[PDB]
Amino acid sequence: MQIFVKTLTGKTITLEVEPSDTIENVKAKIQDKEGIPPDQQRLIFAGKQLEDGRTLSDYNIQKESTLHLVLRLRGG
Amino acid sequence: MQIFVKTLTGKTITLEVEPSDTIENVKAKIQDKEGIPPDQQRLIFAGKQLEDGRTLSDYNIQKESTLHLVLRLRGG
Repeated sequence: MQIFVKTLTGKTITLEVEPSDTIENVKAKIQDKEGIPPDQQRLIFAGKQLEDGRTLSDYNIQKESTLHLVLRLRGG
Repeated sequence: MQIFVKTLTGKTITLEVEPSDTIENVKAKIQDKEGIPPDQQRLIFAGKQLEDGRTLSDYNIQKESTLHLVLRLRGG
């Protein structure tokens, strides 16, 4: 299925995912598509910071849901 | 698995480790990779000075955890 990911510049990308994808899977797909290291990605859905071991379905992410991607440097 | 090690200059390295590695193993790997004598290394995780005979798992060090490396000369 397709989901959308929205950045702070307004840009929106489409990703191919399954409900069983974990957040780490999604970050890996953003790496593949956009070249962003997973450690520089912060994903948000429904006002929650998304955790690497939980699935899209755990957060109620569905076909055509929109996540937010914020880039950060590693805190250290 | 991979862990990160952060220095006081801000530099971060990646190391290949196992949960069963001891701290002495980790210092040996920093020697191999970066040429720092073990006696010049101080490792910190979770606000604890790490001791050469304990394992990564003993300190709750996990995949993608970040340790801190401080260089010191030998006290004597």
